Amino acid sequence: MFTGSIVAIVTPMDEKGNVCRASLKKLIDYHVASGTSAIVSVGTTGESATLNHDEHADVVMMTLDLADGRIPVIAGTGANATAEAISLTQRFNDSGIVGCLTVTPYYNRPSQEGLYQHFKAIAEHTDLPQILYNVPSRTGCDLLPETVGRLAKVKNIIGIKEATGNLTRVNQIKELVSDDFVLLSGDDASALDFMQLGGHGVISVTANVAARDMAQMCKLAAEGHFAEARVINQRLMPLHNKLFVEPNPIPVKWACKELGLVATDTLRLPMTPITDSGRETVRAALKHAGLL
Amino acid sequence: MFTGSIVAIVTPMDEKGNVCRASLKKLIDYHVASGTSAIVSVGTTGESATLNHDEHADVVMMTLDLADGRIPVIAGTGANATAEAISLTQRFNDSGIVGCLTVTPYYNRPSQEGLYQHFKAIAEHTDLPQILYNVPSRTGCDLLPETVGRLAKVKNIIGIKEATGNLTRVNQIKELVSDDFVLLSGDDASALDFMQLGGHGVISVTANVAARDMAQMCKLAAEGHFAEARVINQRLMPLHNKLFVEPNPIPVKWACKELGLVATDTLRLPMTPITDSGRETVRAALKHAGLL
Amino acid sequence: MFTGSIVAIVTPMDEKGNVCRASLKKLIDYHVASGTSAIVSVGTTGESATLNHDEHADVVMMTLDLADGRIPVIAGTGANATAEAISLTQRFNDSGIVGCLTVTPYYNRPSQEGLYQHFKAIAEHTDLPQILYNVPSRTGCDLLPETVGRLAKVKNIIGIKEATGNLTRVNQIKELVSDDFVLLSGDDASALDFMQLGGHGVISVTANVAARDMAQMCKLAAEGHFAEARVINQRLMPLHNKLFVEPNPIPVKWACKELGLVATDTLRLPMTPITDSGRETVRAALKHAGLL
Amino acid sequence: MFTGSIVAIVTPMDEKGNVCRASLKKLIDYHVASGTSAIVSVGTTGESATLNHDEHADVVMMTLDLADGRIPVIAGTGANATAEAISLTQRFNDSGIVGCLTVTPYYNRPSQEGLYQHFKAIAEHTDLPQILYNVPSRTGCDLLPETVGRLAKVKNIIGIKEATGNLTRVNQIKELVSDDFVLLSGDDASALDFMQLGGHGVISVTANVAARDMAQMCKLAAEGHFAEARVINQRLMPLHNKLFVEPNPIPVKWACKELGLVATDTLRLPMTPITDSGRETVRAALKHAGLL
Ligand SMILES: [Cl-]
Ligand SMILES: [Cl-]
Ligand SMILES: [Cl-]
Ligand SMILES: [Cl-]
Ligand SMILES: [K+]
Ligand SMILES: [K+]
Ligand SMILES: [K+]
Ligand SMILES: [K+]
Repeated sequence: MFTGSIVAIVTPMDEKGNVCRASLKKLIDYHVASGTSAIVSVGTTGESATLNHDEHADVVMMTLDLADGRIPVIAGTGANATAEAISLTQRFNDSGIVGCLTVTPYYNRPSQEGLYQHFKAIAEHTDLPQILYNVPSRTGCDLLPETVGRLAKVKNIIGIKEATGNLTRVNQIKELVSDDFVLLSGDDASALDFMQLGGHGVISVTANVAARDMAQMCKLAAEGHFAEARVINQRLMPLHNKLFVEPNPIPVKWACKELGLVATDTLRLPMTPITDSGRETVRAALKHAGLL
Repeated sequence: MFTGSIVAIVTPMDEKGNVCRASLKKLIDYHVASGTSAIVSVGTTGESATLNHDEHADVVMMTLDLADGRIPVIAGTGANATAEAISLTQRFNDSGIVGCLTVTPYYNRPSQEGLYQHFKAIAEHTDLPQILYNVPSRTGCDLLPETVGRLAKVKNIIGIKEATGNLTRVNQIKELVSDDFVLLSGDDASALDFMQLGGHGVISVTANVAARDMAQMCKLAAEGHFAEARVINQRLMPLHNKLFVEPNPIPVKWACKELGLVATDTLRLPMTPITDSGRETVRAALKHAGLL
Repeated sequence: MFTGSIVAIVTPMDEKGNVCRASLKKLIDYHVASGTSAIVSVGTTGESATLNHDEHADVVMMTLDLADGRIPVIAGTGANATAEAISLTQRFNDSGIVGCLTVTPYYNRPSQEGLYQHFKAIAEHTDLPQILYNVPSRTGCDLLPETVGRLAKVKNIIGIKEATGNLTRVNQIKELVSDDFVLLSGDDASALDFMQLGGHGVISVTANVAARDMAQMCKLAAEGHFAEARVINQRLMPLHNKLFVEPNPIPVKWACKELGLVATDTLRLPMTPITDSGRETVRAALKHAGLL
Repeated sequence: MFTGSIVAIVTPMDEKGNVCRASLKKLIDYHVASGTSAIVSVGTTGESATLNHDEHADVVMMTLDLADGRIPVIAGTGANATAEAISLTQRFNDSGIVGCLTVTPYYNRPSQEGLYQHFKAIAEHTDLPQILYNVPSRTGCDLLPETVGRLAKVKNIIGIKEATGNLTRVNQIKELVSDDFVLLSGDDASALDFMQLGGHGVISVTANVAARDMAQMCKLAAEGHFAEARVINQRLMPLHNKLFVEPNPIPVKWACKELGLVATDTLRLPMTPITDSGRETVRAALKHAGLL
């Protein structure tokens, strides 16, 4: 729902760069079988950047259909113009998605006041639960804990994807928000740490190819079995890192193809095909995880 | 014109956030009279982020119409999806613009190879001159001199707006490109330095309100009269800094409103109104520049 | 010993800038009464930088005497020349100190191999237990986990003071070292987090003025009572931050004087007296902690 | 001489790590013949870090003796304790050195006010010219232009070695100081740029092995012949970079040994011998410079 291992799912494409429905179906069955808690549809790893809003919606709706109620679906709804964020969100109103993942505006570098006004207006135009998303390395913008606390007072703003990799944020935010506000890691390599500090789960790239291990790792973590969870983490750590050897989702799409989870590893420009060195790097990491 | 003082022009809005033609006319007249070399239309300072492509196109066409041939117009054409950059570029084919200013894809953090393919594909599908645009603080990625060198070999790719503020970039780029490739500062505070090291001009925010001083400073710099230019630069430096006291273009729109150049300082969310503290800072900088 | 709240104790000085024995005695009695686990003598907060090695040794020996076996004493032994680090360490051989805190060489920015050779030679010239100390913001040098793992294989290298504030180091180092290798925070503001991740204690500036709260906080943490510990942490957090409002130990020495723990707040150049604004800032933080 | 090419000279050692007089003589003769403007003795590249003050003094006196009046000598006199900087400075009173190069206190991270008091006290207690030295990557602190301006009003404080590599500093400083205050690069890779913006010379590592080319480059720069200088700079750029492939002065000592300028490339710990990979990198850079 908004806890445990949530997959930031690739948008599998055919060689023309359009969504491949057979491959998407395969992935969703895989996550259902693997115990993945929920799917984020057309977020960062889903190539929101290169899909238009029509194409984006189509993929979300298709993911919802294919999930067929077996697994919750969260739509990516980020936009750097507030009007566009509202319009995108409105597409999914009364759709069946259980919530939205909405990133700080990118490029235009708003103030903390701008962020507040952005997310508040968005939340006001929907009944859907909103998960905030902070990823300064991609946006040029850093949603600080104090502002998270402001926004957590809005009824349908109910969690955050914290992708800074700065573990001090977990308790800075937690102390400012209510106990049911959800704290999700957006950084695979630090996600178990994030959970040990009081985080509730992760929105994961790694889970695309190691869904069963990730679900188990998060379950152990939630049970306070951190040492057991670390064993899994150590097995996956090469993948947490090397899935970013080239820009995400170049590595993870290749990985999915190699594992036979998708038909092709095709991306849209300006993402380009994985290099030979990248292939070998990712293959090694998959081997280390025992997936190959 | 791709040398000298080039204004990164505001998109003046009425209170509803729609383009104010009368204000835009006033600004264009001001720049024609003040010796500005060219206008960048719907660039960063022009709120490209919050105008849709159709609104974007309208503002460029209006700017051309109002310019009435008296000052060259460069269109902002950046997009983080290569297909979308190409598509936007096509709207301006035979429009009368003299070239395009195209930013590195934002948010998705492409590799240098991806940047190369991005910009190459765009240049391929137009006859218009292309000015590359590097601004890592906004985008999350950094177009490096090596790649600029590769791209400069494309007939159509004629220069760069270098907005890092990292002055070593000037001669790293210059040595990799031909003598006609144009090097333009995208950082007002370091732009005179940038010119002194070999740069050809500036795509300027400060020029929105200090057009004549900017024009003279850039001509003096082009003539090698750096001490003379620097005296002007010193009176402008508070403005170069404090126009970013709050996110651009909030301070510069307020300044234009205060001088009577535009009718309102309205922006679109996630930009919010200037704070009182911001007004005082900006006002003092206007006064140091001799503008109030 | 090497667990719980370890104070990075100020070197209290008279108005001439020499160690004040009465004030030192008062502090040591205070830490004995407060339940502080151990004292680091002439570390960072002890002004190792401005004491010569004779003066440094004198303070260590005086601290040892005054402690009179009631509380363990760790000597600061850092030097950026390996020969000097050995010579300093040798002063304390068979002294009564229970171990040494030895920082990465500062200024000369050694390789990971240089760090390895530095700490290994030092450890080879003593039977004293060695605590490594990483504080890149002061040294220009970052001792990475992998190198920590190398050095942990040396018999008398038994722990690390990790002052990066980067919480990911806790588990990166822990997985590479044996279960009795000690992990101590060197960053008050993140120290409870550091302990929640598996750290064993903190070498603390805050403990100079809030020794009882710090000892209790670390005890709760060690017992797994993290929520109770956080309550104390929140009470101290203003102090964790504001004790660095001006360069350490300017704030904490003023604080000690204000609390009547020391006779004067005198420092050696280039440390200078606390500013009026700094006073008011620290006073507020002490009030928030309920110490004033 | 405080303009032109100033060499940051190595302290050549025998295998025991003691100063090699015969090697030092050879280096000084080389610099006299090659047109170097002056020698910095026991600066950063001279292993000030690992020589004690008495060894430090000996090397300066030997350098003066060997120079025999044929080239000016500046002594490195930095210390992180103000009393110790003054004390070291006194050793060189009436020695024959032409001035001192004094770094911002390292490790203890003083305030700007502390820097001001530090440098003011030092200048006060000598008649020797003082050159301030800013290198935040080594020290943990940053002497800002405002404070440089304050200090430049001291009769005795005559210039700065600016080693940030941040080229905006040149004119920020220049506008705050008199026209006779000397601005010297401390970053070989950006030194020609630094000179082109108004700098007067460079305190150079590269000059240890490319003395004549460095001398000519700096004279051309001083005459405003930047294109001519830049051609030399381009052949030297691999060296400007790869002399820092491993910590300075490891690469430059190896290079001096390879050219036969010094008898051994021995250093003192925590500096360690060059790696094989480092040798190959440095050798290629020597060959690109035409030196092998
Ligand atoms: Cl996502
Ligand atoms: Cl622009
Ligand atoms: Cl300490
Ligand atoms: Cl030097
Ligand atoms: K809420
Ligand atoms: K071209
Ligand atoms: K050990
Ligand atoms: K002076």
